[PDB]
Amino acid sequence: GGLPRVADLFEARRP
Amino acid sequence: EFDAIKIALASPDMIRSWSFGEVKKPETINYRTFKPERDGLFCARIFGPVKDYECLCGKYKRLKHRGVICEKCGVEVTQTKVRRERMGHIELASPTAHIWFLKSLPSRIGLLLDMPLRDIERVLYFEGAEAIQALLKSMDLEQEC
Amino acid sequence: MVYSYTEKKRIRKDFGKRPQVLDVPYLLSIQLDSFQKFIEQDPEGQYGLEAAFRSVFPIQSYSGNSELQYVSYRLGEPVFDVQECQIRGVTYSAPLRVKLRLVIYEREAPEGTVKDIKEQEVYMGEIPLMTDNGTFVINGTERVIVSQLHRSPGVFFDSDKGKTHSSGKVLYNARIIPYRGSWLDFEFDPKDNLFVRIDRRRKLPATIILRALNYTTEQILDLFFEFTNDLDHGPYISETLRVDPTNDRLSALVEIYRMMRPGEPPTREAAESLFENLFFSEDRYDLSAVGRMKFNRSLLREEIEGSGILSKDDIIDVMKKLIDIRNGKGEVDDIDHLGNRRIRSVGEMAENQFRVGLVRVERAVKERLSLGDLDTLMPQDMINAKPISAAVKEFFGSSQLSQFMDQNNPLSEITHKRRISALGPGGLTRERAGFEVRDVHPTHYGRVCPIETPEGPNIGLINSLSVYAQTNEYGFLETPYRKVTDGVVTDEIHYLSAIEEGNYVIAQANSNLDEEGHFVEDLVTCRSKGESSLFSRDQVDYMDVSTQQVVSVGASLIPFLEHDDANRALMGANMQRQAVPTLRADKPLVGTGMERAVAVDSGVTAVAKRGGVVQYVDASRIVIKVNEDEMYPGEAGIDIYNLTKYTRSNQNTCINQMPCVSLGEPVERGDVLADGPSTDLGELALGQNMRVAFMPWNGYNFEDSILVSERVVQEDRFTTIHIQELACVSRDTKLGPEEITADIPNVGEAALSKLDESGIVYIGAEVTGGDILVGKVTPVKDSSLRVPNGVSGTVIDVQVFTRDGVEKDKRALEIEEMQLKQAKKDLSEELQILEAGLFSRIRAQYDELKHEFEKKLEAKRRKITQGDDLAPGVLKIVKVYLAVKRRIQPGDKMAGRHGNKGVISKINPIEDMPYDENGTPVDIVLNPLGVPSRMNIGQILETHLGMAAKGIGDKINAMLKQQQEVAKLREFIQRAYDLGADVRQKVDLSTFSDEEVMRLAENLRKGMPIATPVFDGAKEAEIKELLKLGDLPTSGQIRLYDGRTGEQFERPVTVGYMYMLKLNHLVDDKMHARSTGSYSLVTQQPLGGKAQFGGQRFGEMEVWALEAYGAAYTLQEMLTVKSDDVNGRTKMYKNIVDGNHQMEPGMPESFNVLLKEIRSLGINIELEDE
Amino acid sequence: DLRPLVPLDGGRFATSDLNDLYRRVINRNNRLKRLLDLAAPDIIVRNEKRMLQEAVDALLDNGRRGRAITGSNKRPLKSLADMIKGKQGRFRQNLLGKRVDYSGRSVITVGPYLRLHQCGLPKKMALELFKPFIYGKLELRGLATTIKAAKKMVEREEAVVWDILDEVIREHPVLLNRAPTLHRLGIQAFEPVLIEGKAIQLHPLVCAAYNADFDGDQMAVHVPLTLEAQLEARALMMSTNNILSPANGEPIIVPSQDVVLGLYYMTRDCVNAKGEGMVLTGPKEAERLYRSGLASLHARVKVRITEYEKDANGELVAKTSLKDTTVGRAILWMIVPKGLPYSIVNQALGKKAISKMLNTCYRILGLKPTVIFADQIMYTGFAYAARSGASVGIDDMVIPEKKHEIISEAEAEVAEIQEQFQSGLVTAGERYNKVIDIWAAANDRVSKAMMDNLQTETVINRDGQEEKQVSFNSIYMMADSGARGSAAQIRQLAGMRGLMAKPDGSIIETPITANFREGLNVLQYFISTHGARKGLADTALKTANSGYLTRRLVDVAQDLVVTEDDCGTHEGIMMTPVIEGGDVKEPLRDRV
Amino acid sequence: TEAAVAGKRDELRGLKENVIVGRLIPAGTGYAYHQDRMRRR
DNA sequence: TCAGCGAGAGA
RNA sequence: AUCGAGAGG
DNA sequence: TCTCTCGCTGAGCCTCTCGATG
Ligand SMILES: Cn1cc([C@@H]2O[C@H](COP(=O)(O)OP(=O)(O)OP(=O)(O)O)[C@@H](O)[C@H]2O)c(N)nc1=O
Ligand SMILES: [Mg+2]
Ligand SMILES: [Zn+2]
Repeated sequence: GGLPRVADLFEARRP
Repeated sequence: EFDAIKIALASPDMIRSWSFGEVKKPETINYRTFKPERDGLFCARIFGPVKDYECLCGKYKRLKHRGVICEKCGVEVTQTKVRRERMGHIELASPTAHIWFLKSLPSRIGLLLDMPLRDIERVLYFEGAEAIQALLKSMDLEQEC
Repeated sequence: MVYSYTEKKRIRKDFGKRPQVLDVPYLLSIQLDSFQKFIEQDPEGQYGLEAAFRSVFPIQSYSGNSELQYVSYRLGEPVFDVQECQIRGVTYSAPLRVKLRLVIYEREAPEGTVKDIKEQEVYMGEIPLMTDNGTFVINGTERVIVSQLHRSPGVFFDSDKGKTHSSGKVLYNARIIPYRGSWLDFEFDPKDNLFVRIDRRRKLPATIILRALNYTTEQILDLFFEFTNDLDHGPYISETLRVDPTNDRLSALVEIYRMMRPGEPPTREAAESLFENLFFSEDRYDLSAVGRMKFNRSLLREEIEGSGILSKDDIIDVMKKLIDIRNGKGEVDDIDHLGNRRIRSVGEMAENQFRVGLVRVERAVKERLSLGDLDTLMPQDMINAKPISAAVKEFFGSSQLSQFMDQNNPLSEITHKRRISALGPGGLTRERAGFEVRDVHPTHYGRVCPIETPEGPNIGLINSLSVYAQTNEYGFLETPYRKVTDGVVTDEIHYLSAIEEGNYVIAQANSNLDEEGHFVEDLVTCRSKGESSLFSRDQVDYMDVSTQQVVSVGASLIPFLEHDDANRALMGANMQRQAVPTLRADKPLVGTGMERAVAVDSGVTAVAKRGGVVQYVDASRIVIKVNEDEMYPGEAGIDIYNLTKYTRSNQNTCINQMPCVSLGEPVERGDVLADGPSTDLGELALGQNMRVAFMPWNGYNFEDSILVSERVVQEDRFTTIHIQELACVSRDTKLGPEEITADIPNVGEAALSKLDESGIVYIGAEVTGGDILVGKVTPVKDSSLRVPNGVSGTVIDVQVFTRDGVEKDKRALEIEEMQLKQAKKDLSEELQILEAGLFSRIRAQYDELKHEFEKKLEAKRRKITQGDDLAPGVLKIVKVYLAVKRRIQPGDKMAGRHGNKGVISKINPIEDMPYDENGTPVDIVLNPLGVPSRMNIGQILETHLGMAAKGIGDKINAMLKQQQEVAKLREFIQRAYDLGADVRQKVDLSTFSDEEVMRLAENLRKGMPIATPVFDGAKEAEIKELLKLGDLPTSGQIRLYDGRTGEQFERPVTVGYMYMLKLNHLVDDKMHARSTGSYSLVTQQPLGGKAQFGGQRFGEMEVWALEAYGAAYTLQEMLTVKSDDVNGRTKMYKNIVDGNHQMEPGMPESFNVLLKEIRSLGINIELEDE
Repeated sequence: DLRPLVPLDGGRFATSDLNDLYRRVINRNNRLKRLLDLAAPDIIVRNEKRMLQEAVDALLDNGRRGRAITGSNKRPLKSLADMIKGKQGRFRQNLLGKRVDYSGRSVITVGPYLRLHQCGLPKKMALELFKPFIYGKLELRGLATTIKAAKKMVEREEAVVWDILDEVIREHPVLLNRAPTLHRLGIQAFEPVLIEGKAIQLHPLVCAAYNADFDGDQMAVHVPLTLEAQLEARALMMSTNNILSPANGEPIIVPSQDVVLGLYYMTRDCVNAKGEGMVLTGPKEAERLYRSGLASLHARVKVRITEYEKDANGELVAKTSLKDTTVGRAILWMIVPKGLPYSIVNQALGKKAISKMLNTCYRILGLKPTVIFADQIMYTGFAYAARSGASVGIDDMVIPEKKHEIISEAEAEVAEIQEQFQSGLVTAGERYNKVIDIWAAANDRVSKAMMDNLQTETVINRDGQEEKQVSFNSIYMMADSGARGSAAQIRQLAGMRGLMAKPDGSIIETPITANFREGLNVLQYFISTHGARKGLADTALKTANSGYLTRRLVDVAQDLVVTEDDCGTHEGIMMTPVIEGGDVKEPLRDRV
Repeated sequence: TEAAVAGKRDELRGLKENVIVGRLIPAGTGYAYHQDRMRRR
């Protein structure tokens, strides 16, 4: 949620 | 006047080619007076005139004799800007390793060799790196590949 | 009413309805008490200096049979007072003198008596002293030491909530924190095994430490077991030491040694030394008295005193408590609870730095005594003062908590001394700090202000003390409450701390009590254990003392603050500390009642010590003749007060005092004799009263802009004075020294005219920017000291310092030793009054008095004539002071008190302003649109009431023009003071003389002051009653007319009075421009300061914007021709001069520097031309 | 010269870290030189060798092996590797950004008389910014014969140099920039007008793109020097060029605040106002009647209006008729460009209506009419906001009469469930939810009553009879027009403050039953500080995350440029509407 | 380190490289300029 | 301090 | 010319 | 193959003021 969510998508973070 | 930038490793001959002065044994600029001491870090002879078109001894001061080194003191007459251009070198007495190629997660000074990082460090720490130097010299790359 | 002489001249009307049971305490206690506990003589060894001396002594040589002992210490008397130190530029301190005794015992017999002993007194450095206002003078500058809030020593039980070990389990842990020593904590792991960390090192298994205390596995099982289960008991211990290496005790000891110090061969004679020098020693470990108390309280122990070291039993109880918490029968404590954080002040910080340097000399003494001497040695020869004095001096002058003092107005000056910081040695860090430490905790109630905090990266880490808060013996903040017994609220006051307060239920201060004291309603709102709810009256135990118990000093000065939003309250409280004092102080028309307390406790005014009558009054001196009841058998009875005149502060503002008493008047003790900056008849006065209207005017107040009338500018309501200091040092340098003569090469005759014969500007000379103040020639070259730029004021002060190795010039006679002449004249004038009084008293013996006075004069002359130690390499210093005036202009920042701020857009002619039906124009027009989005409604209520205070002042004023009789004035003022619903203030004019009534009326003809305390203020109905008494509409809105056309506005507009402030953000200090100038030395790019005449920075984001535009040529200009390219800028300047707008760029120098550095690192890099 | 020694006020010189590490390496290496001749035992020889190693590891990257060397102070020395990396290295501090010439800085103020392409510049700054041009023009006309003479003449300012300054800047643009600089609209170009004083005057319509307000903001100014730079500034960066967003397709210039309120008041309608029932010849008669004093702006009348429309190919064709309207609408019709229908102003004009007008004018007629229309709209709004005398007072905030009922009955219900807790009938974790629901319902009731009373507060006698109409209360009009103030803020001002939250995040059971008109007591005010502090802390610490993400995004895509017209591929993406749950979140029109 | 041990070569094709060296960027009013350069070889 | 992701461990 | 302390948007 | 210690990497932008130590 919020900024961490988009920073996690754009960094290709593994779930 | 150029189109590309090239980067590669340096060699002792290239380093000596870059240089204007020999091994610098003295330690200090010279604290007592403005004139720096010779052969040290700051030096009039190695890196050029401290002041424009004037030699250190002061025997030549003006243009038409430019490009002629003085006889008594051996000082070239040139604009002082050269003092931010020229370099020098220190000739050591014992070989030393480069920390960048050794200190890394993929350590590349021991990547070619099979020795682990800990063992290579222990040999280098002696608890000077002639072992590493000779081991890298003796290795034949083509047969290994 | 009012009873004192000072306050009866202007009585403020109060709307408060709750009686005050407790007074407001002295606001500077926290510093004075702390320093007194440090410098005083303690008969016991409880506190700072004596306790420090009783810890490094006695010291004796190892079997040398020689020892030195401490007996007593004395502080000396300062060579100079505060003012002399400030003028000179030195530290204000007293010398420490200690008498010591040295004994040497008989050889081969330790119990044998000492053959001979020696006694002597020694000097051990200089200790800086606090002033009466709580500051220090270090090098002529006043500084503040800030209090620190830190976690208390003891033992704490923490955990984690889903941080690591994503399996979904909690990892409890415990930690022990001492006062001076190493750390020790116990932690769990996902495998439910016990581990121990020492000094935050690698997690070694727990049971090994038990093996270091000579215990066996059966003994461990007996201790931790009586058997396993799922809830009641866990096998944690057994499963832990079944997976633990090593055994016995020596193996554990050597494992600890290996884990602590890497490498080295583990011996035996030097193996247990580490374990001993660990937590079981005294010289290297101390869990102190507060630490001991908290440790015992955490373990549920019935003892408070104890040892300052740990023991095996304590470690066992810690482990058992942690295991019990793991077993579901424990509890975790809150780390932000104010029962776990304590306060440390300047007195406690000074004793720690006096012990660090005291051990340094202790080691040297032992070595010297080891050599031995046959009574030739003396105590003085074995003592050195360098290290301890160095430590003390470094702390007083270089610590992070020793800060340059904020001196804008008195309120900021008093706010700086009540700050609490969570930073510094042993404290937090801005980056490390998260979100929970920055919050408002429910235990902050009554102890720290939840409103006042900075807005930058320090938010939540800087706090302010509340009005009634106090520290206890151990150092925890506490708050006062009223005892309730049998249902009646009494007058007994008890101070409770955060730990104990949670036990009882406490009623809110806005309750209704009967005449006896009983609660009126059947239910009372109360707090308990961090919650709030309704309870019965029989359950109540305590009650608050006041409705201003929650806020700090700055917040309690905001009227109608309960109608405002907390963000704007924060902004207003922070902005009140930036106001600049004006030419004429002006009291507020609307206030709260805290102004007198702040103005008096600040210490900027002059307060009478004893009563009497005024004998001589003047613009520089006041003389009081003491009443008979306050005399002494052998003293004259004269009090002399000298005032400060036009002195610069830390922020380059003006400090000036003026008297407010007349010849022949009587004064009681504690009365205001003179006002300092921003004070009006003993009340704090920051801004000015302005008549304002709320309406939009042609887009000139579009978004936070302010339109101002030219009448305001003409009357100097916001003009300020600024003082600046400049210096000129003469240094001995090779190849010729500098010149102080008036002669200057290439200098016109007119230039030397302004200066004297010695080249020094006269007193009172008017100068502008770029004008020579001192003639300086460098051997020559022109190095004269001049005004840099912009500043154009008057020379008002010249000072000269010289060394005892050089001669003196003409100005060194007419201005240097003439200052000494003026000081001697002042001293003689001061002494002459008392001398004449004594002579006249004794003329109705004299040789003794004459000799004593001659000795005093000689001592004063000797003190004045003493030289000063200057810096090496210099001989004489010349200091010059300049004063300038500043008037408001478009671009200046102004603010109110509710977070409403703006910038001035336009100065309007007076015929253009809106005016009322009587032709009266307004002063200020503000935008109404800025009111409703923010929720600072309190600025509207202030306006309406501000109108009601003016109308009353009108009716009195008219009665003083059409000269009336005193009874009508008496009746009208009596009706004015009696208006209210049910107020606690009563004023009776029948007990006044006619002259007193006339004076009071004369002080009320510009408006009647009103006081509206926070949470206890005036209601709308009372404001409307006051308005109706003043013959004004009860809506606050009237009809206006446009001054440009004479036409009437369509709707009625709100018009009133409001208090406004001028801040220290002046457009004169911020405007700057450059075309060419100087460049840095390595990277030949322009410099970066206005003081250095620097250029603006064009950063990466601006480059990104230009790239998104596509303007390549503008970017290339920005990177080459206006920057570190050297030939391009020269050619470009010549081309622009010649009229050809064309550039040919080259390569920047920064790229060459980067290439040279890369080559220096041993790497080949090249520009491939081919 | 790249590692120099800087003199000081005293005899001593400041020294660099590099000259210390170099000297240390030199001495440690030269100590082995003499030892070689002496033939020392190998025990001493080996240990010194290692001491050499670390010494070199000092000149190179320091701190990579622990125990970093330090100097006189207690801080590690900076090596050669420290001069190339980090925020203070060469790359991020001297090559991607730098300090420039011909620049300046000052505080900004509003200028309400300017045109959209102009800005106000102080003359003291300008005389110093444009120095070489003045020197050149002074040399051109013979007023000086040397550079020194021209410099002295400029310093001792005369009247002749001010005409020179007037002619130098006649058609020369300048660039203005505000520091945070988030998108490309943070730098723009303007024509300078010389003013008196020290502050910079800025156009009201460019503020929202700059994110600027007049409470202390500052700004920087730069001067182009070449013909190419001047032409790029005029053609690409001029403010009249930027009216549409690059992020979406929405206009970036938009009136707000006083303009919106003035236009909204100007176009409102009343009942039985003065002058009602007249028939007029056109807008000029309406203006004459209003300025005379014979009619009100809010009177309902009949006016004869003519309008132009596109016929078939962009040719304006006229039509004339009678229309029922008001005086103010007919007066405002005189600034609308030819080609737009009359229905676009025959109503109350809010913020969105004004934006729609601007967009329609841009679509139908183009760019040049649009800027003139915008400037005229700003002038009219500022002119007519002042004439109303709009203000705010304490009696504007009206509190509903039934509030004291709604709360009280609520306090009954919460009591009743407490009785249900005396004898076990409901779970102890259930009364929490029921009490919260009761309080939410009560707050909704109070808010609805407040708004219902405030929106129709005016009752009017038409002619011997009563009727209801939209009210003229100041707060209500400020909220309705869209100038300032959301509905929740009016709720807080004159309704109920509502339910707060604990610092952990739980809901405190008892709400604040007071508003900002009838003030709060100590407990409620203390409760309301947690939310304020949490908001301020959240704002203060999450700017760096956004900045870091922006820098990463800029670094990953800095090299993508349009290089061709058609690649020839045939693949692509199928577009479908976004429907989740049952409500279409995104249609199938804007995506394609 | 990787660049030095690999012997890499930089061709100055992006925006940042030309910004660092001080040439016209290959976009906007500079784009045609660069298109001329490749036409000269 | 606090995440994040290798790198080097082993049962 | 770094190091600490504060301030403004 | 699948957990578990062990570590260097990174952390928004632009202005202003003071002192102490080079
Ligand atoms: C503190 N701070 C501030 C800013 C800039 O400051 C602007 C608002 O600052 P402000 O004084 O005008 O207040 P604001 O307009 O928001 O509210 P009010 O006018 O009081 O109603 C904001 O856009 C922001 O870019 C920043 N970039 N970093 C910071 O760390
Ligand atoms: Mg602003
Ligand atoms: Zn020579």
